[PDB]
Amino acid sequence: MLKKKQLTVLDLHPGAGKTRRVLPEIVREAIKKRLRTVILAPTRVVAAEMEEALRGLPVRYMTTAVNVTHSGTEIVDLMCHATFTSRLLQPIRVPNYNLNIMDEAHFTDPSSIAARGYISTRVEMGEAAAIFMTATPPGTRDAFPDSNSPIMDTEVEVPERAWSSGFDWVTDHSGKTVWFVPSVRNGNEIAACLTKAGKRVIQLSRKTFETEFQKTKNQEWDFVITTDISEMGANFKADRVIDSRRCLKPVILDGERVILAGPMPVTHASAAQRRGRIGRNPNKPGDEYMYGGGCAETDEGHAHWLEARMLLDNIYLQDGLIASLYRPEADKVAAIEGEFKLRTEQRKTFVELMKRGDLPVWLAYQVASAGITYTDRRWCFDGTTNNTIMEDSVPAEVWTKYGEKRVLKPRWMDARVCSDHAALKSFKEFAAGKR
Ligand SMILES: Cc1cccc(O)c1NC(=O)c1ccncc1F
Repeated sequence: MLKKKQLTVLDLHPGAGKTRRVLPEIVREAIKKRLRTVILAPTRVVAAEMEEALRGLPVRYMTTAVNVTHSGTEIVDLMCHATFTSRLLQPIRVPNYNLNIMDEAHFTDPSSIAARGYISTRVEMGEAAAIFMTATPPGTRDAFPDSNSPIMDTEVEVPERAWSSGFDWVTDHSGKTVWFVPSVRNGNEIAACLTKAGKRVIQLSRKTFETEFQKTKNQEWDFVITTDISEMGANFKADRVIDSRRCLKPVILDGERVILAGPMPVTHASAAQRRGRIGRNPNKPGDEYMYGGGCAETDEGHAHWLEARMLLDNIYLQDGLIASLYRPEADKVAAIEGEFKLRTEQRKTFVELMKRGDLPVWLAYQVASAGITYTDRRWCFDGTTNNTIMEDSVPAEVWTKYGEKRVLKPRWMDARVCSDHAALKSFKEFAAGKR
């Protein structure tokens, strides 16, 4: 498993012990063989759970998720998937790891897809070994995998809006429920409906994840309302999962704008991960999984795979060679390897727009490829009238860095910069020259 040119997919069922049992065994064997090793966690929450499983072993934590005492002689590094991809893109030296271990290797965020591409290409080249740990590898068609204890699976209509009647089963429950919603906005309406009925609700999303997830451990709750981010190793002490079976899909229209299409069906892998939150305790059988729709391969044509290609085109591998996507997910995008390769100065702008600007990959690429410099925000105001960003059904307005009030109307429109209140507030700060 640890030999050069080998890529292993450890596909044990959810809760089988990949992180708490198998990962430390692998790390001990890698240290015995003096293999320079990287361990990739999807989120800071998973990184903290990994430190608990690896405690005592000499691991260098390159994350603020944990607070440990290092010796300086560690040959095993632990960081998030995004940090690995960010460091590859930046003019920072990244060691050429002998062993590459990716936990929750099903993560479909662009930086995770790019990390799999870079790693698998190095393995194909005969330069490294890799282990991708996931219950749902790319291409899985089983939404109902094995579990530690039996699960009651029920197809039922699940609310996507506030309700006044017809869903008594939702509130008549006395346990703890994890409910997967298609978006932050949809979660706000369901959470408000449950709060008015006397329930204690915690909401989770990408931006608020580490902070709000702590509340699931620090206080008593009845419902957790979450987006797809909780498919990546987030663990709960719950007895039911309510799953809309829906997600939003970023889609590039006419190569010129990004829209959030849907809500549409989740993939079989996402459905199995959502369901996999329960049935984890062998002593507590009969955890419930209520699902409100079917599965479909909605990852085909999804912007994240095109965005992973933009990132891989700008990562040095060897001379002019460019890393390919991991083979089981390489057909999700019709992109040409190297088509997004930028020249030195535009590449630096592209990286800064993502790292400091916090812009989506696609949008960062349009601005950098147009030859615009990082601090030049004229593009946020000179787009076509149909690119006007709306706030409360009226054009959103910002004071520019020049002191002038202007309508927010970006030259390139990406729906992710204004999908919720928090996102639009961050984009207005960017358009104003505040970061
Ligand atoms: C070693 C390293 C290299 C580069 C970036 C990093 O973020 C770290 N980690 C720490 O400084 C660190 C984190 C957590 N606990 C102790 C620690 F020293």
